[PDB]
Amino acid sequence: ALNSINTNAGAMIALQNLNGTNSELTTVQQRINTGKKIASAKDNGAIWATAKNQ
Amino acid sequence: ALNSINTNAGAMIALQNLNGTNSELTTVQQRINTGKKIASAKDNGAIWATAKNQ
Amino acid sequence: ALNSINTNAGAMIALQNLNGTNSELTTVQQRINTGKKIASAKDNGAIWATAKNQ
Amino acid sequence: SATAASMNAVKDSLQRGQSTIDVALAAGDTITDLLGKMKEKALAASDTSLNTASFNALKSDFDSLRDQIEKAATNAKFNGVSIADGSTTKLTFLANSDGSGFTVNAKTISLAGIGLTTTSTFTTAAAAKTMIGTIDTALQTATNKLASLGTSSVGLDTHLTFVG
Amino acid sequence: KLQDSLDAGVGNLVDADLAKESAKLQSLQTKQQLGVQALSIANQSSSSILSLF
Amino acid sequence: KLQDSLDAGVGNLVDADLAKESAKLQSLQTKQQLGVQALSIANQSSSSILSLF
Repeated sequence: ALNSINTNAGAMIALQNLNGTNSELTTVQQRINTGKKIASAKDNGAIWATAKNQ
Repeated sequence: ALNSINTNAGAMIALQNLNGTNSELTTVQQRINTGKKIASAKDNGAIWATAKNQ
Repeated sequence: ALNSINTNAGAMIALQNLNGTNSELTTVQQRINTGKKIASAKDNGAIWATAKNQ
Repeated sequence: SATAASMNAVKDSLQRGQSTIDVALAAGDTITDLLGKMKEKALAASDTSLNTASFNALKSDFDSLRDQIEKAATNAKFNGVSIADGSTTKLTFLANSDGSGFTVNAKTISLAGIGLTTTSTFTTAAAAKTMIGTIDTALQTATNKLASLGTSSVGLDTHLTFVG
Repeated sequence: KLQDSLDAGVGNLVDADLAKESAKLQSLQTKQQLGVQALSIANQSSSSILSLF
Repeated sequence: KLQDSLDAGVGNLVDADLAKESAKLQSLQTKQQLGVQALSIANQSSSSILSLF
């Protein structure tokens, strides 16, 4: 309503973008800790299985 | 929850990978100190027993 | 955009030049380890084949 | 607004599904390492120039590692429900505020699941030649099942974001 | 020779390039600090209604 | 001659190749220093929540 005192979409959208950035930071920190792109089976299943077998 | 102040999985996973690297370093330092792959009976039981008897 | 917080070309270009220098260092270290310009068949195929046959 | 409250109810189930799949993946990584080591042992024992007293040591190593795989497989339960032991055929989580489900099939990785067959060894230097291939097939199918589990986990994450 | 080649190949498959993650990490830390300041700016909306009454 | 051969054989069985451990050791020291810096980076999460209030 642009004057509503019960809600505001700006805060929700700002929250969503902040959480997106936090998830990206999680991924990069994982990449740094392990030293490789595909560490677990969640990153990429096909390539992970291939590397294990190889 | 990505905003939880009581826990974070990133720290736990970073800890686990750090401990893995530390264990690998223990093994390599053992290899350097003793000068051989199978030093004790924990490395490889079959080959260790064979070498003793031989 | 010169103020963008999501990207910067300077870091990418610096990375590219650093990787170029690293590849050159790889080549020189190979030259030092083996003691010769054409060691494998990747250096120069024609001259390598000639030297083998000769 | 009742429906928004229901979405709030759905997100926790999606998160619980993620957690169970992580436990399964950890156990699976341990199992794949053990299978690699078992292949190495069987390959080493397939040699016909070997003494009579080294074959027994390699066999006992093999047996220990198989028992290890079994323990590692049956312990991978979160909240009493698991998708790696082989207890149930599939797990269904909430995905919609009206009850429609997200289905995750079960990918058994226990000794029976990968065809290894517990209390299965090699008594002579010839059964090892086939145990090599048996362990190769076992490792292949185990890695395939773990890749499928990882894919399902990524799917759960994406749908959770969308629900938010 | 073959074992060395296989190890190098597996590494080629699943190894990262840390130089890119460093840049991305710096950009993301800046972006998160900025997103926090942006959220804090957006929060203080509707605070002006009190002055009207 | 036989005793010399037996000693050489036992060494062939259970001797290491130190050249590989040197490389692995260097890589592991670098990797541990890196894992420590990574853990320290991950620790400082959730520190931004204070600025929100």
